[PDB]
Amino acid sequence: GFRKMAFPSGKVEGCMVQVTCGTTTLNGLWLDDVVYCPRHVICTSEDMLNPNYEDLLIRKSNHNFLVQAGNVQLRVIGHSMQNCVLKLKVDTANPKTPKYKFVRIQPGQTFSVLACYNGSPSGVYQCAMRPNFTIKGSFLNGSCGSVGFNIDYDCVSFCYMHHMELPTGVHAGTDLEGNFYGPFVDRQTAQAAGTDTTITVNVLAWLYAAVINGDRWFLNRFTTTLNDFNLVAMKYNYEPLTQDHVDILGPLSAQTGIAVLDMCASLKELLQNGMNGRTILGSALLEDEFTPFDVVRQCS
Amino acid sequence: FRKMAFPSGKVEGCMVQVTCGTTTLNGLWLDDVVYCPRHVICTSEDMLNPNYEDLLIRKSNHNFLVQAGNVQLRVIGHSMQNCVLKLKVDTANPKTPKYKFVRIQPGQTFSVLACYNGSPSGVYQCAMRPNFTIKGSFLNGSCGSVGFNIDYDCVSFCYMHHMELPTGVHAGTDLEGNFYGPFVDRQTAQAAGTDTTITVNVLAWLYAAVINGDRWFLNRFTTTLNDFNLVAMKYNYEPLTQDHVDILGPLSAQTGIAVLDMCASLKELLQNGMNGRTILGSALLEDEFTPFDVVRQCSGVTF
Ligand code: NA
Repeated sequence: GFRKMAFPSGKVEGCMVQVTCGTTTLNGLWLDDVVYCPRHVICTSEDMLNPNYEDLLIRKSNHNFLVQAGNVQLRVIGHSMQNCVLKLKVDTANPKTPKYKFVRIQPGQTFSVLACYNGSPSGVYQCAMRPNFTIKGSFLNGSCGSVGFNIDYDCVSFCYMHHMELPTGVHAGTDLEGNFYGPFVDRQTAQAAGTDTTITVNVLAWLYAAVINGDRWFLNRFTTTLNDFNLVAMKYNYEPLTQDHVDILGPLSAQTGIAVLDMCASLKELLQNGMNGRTILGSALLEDEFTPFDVVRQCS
Repeated sequence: FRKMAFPSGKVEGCMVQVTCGTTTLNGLWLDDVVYCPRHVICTSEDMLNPNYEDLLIRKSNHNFLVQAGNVQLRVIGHSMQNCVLKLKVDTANPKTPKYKFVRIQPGQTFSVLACYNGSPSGVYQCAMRPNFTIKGSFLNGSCGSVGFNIDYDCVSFCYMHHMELPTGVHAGTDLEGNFYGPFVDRQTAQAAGTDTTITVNVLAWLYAAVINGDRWFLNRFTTTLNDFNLVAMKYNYEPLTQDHVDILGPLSAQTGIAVLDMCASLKELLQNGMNGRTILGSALLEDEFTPFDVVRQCSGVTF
């Protein structure tokens, strides 16, 4: 079988806390003796329209920040800002701190989101960083400071902190150094993303998952050149496929015996003819939020 | 809308491995008991019609290797309850959450924590089908992985994984070892019976669409529950129970759309199709979101 699968969330749940400043409460990430959270926790409703964050932060002291782990208050003994993230030094180390790294992910890469409200984990689901640097998440009021991550052995790579919901209902946020993905800004203004494009390497990985799970109606005897495929892909607002991508699809190509450029010819026909009201792995649409690695991990 | 799993940490802290010989599968460690599939005691040559009572007689506490990672928990008692083995161990799990064992109905959803050799790999949501199978993602080594729901820090365990059917769907038991469906734990010929669409979940999804302003499918008509159920069965939809009508109450109150008026709306969609038009940007009616899942996702619920 083959489903969207998230990483087990326990190593991240043990790091979630609530951060309050005035009547603004959101989530923070507690690693060793530091709590990371969105810097807009320091804003009022009047502030959030056009915030001068360096000005707003200098008017704050440690005691303006209430950090709660379960129902235990941690004392803030220092604060700094790094881009759009606030770093609250607390007088207590988190013993549940996992091995971790901060990473900045690339468009097309996937991660798990632990959606949290008032410092309490609510749900876990798998996202991709879209080519326009938005994520198609599920986040409500209070979700800010929720994080996205990957787990490799025992090591959590944090790649996303949640900040914003655009008017189209997609989501924007930062890496854990506080830099936005995409052209977004942490002000209360309606922001549009760039045109979005489909993650071609991922669609191919999902078609290979489909073959592996016995869904083959879309295959054909034909091949294409990489350049000819890319011309059609670009026509349909799909990202270019690189030789690096062809290489990354190698294991799935080997497993199924279907050469990457033969699978490219199948996708070209799907784009040109459509699916004719047929489905692939239950989907009426071509799915582009599984990476090659996600398909191998799940299909071993 | 997304399939969202429950946070898995409270279950991660209960997963162990159970080995007989070179057969390793997952177990659930709650207080001083480990629960696992009873076929951990089988040999390959004897899985066509194993005599579990006579395979278990020949086993003693010292034939079971229970490990939390590489740490052995000594077995001090064993018993079989239906298709589950219960191994009493000499250590109470300090990570035991508040829990219950529940037997779910078809249509109910739950999170699966897929594990291999006691080590959690991934978490996903899924629905018990009306034919008592789940469309899981399970590889060899996943047996003993569990399914659960969380309500206010209480973990309700509802599924333990046992077997893959010929069509690639999965079957298992509750935590009392009773199979969902007509399945048996022997490597024999078993096929799941034809599946149907989970009507109560389609109606929850239509309510979700109305909550989000997508309401072109609402009509001037109503139906009786009996007339609806007879029509639904002609389209391979499950009939509604009184419990289904009751669990749609909150969404009916929120939208102001009576359950039997939504039924009359769905009946028109079944008779006429959607005609190009989508609902929540899907041409397909979704049947794996429960009324709870629609509320859970539209509201702030934490655990
Ligand atoms: Na229909």
